[PDB]
Amino acid sequence: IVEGSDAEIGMSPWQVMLFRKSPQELLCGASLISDRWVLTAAHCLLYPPWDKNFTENDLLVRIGKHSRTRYERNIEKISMLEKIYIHPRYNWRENLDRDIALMKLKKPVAFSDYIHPVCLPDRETAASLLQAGYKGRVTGWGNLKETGQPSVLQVVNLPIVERPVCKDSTRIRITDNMFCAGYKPDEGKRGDACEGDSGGPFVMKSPFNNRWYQMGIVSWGEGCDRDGKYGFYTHVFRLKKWIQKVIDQF
Amino acid sequence: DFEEIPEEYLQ
Amino acid sequence: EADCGLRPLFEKKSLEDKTERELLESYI
Ligand SMILES: *[PH](O)(Oc1ccccc1)[C@@H](NC(=O)[C@@H]1CCCN1C(=O)[C@@H](CC1CCCCC1)NS(=O)(=O)Cc1ccccc1)c1ccc(C(=N)N)cc1
Ligand SMILES: *[C@@H]1O[C@H](CO)[C@@H](O)[C@H](O)[C@H]1NC(C)=O
Ligand code: NA
Ligand code: NA
Repeated sequence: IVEGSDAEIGMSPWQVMLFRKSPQELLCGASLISDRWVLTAAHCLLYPPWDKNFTENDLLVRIGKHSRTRYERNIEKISMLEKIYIHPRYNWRENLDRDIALMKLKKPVAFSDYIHPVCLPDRETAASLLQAGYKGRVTGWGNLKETGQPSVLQVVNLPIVERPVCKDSTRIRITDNMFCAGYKPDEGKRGDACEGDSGGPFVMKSPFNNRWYQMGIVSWGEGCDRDGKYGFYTHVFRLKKWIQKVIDQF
Repeated sequence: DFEEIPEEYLQ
Repeated sequence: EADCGLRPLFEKKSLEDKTERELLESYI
């Protein structure tokens, strides 16, 4: 996260770290949506242009963390993966369309003060909140700038951007399964996700029921926190029928 | 860079 | 989950975090 701040303890208890077993390294963020299911970006697991194709046994998820590098004894919980599900129409060839994946844990994780699932949006909450100018929150342990790495989980609040401005900021073909967020050059304030934040959550706190909803997944961006560029996020509600189909079937 | 995690998780 | 999105250390004890008000103020 660029130009963010240290998270408070328990501020993002759905935050998940995707962790490579060997070598031991941060791969991506992710989020907890139930005691057995973790949501992330498909390109965190599958991206042939970079020879990336992780299997279940390659990975762990670490839940309840605050410190990036410490083993947080008695606080974090480490879970093995039972199965990875990637969206069948994830477009890694062109523009990361439908950049979404689910991971089923081998065993349910115990909830605690530090471990708790986020909600997924309904149609009405999505329609109400996914509006230009409305702010969401992005969290992660990724790099602090484009060109270093944080001691603890970082957090930044960022406004959703009008779709024409998102499109006009890039040569990539944008789809309805994406939205973009960030400040404009003329708005003064700054902030963005960066390398290592992919797969983590863009959340909003509903003013109707005071619950946190995951509206986006950190997906892609051109550099980090560049003037006139924006971060792009997987549109969770638009892909929710696939999410539910996977959970209902497996 | 990262602190070693308990061996039980790497089996 | 019935309790999704309600954080044990914040919503569940009616404590606010230091910047959630910035989000609320943007929901105009
Ligand atoms: P995310 O953190 O994933 C990641 C990357 C490297 C190590 C660990 C995790 C990262 N996402 C990406 O890098 C995606 C994955 C394919 C390439 N990519 C890009 O963001 C890329 C643009 C895409 C657009 C669609 C077609 C394929 C290219 N741009 S980049 O390479 O400049 C991103 C980047 C990588 C490394 C260092 C800096 C930037 C990611 C997500 C979001 C942001 C952001 N909001 N600025 C940045 C990086
Ligand atoms: C990814 O790996 C799996 C198993 O390792 C394989 O079945 C699949 O064909 C691979 N896909 C790509 C695009 O390499
Ligand atoms: Na364009
Ligand atoms: Na920018």
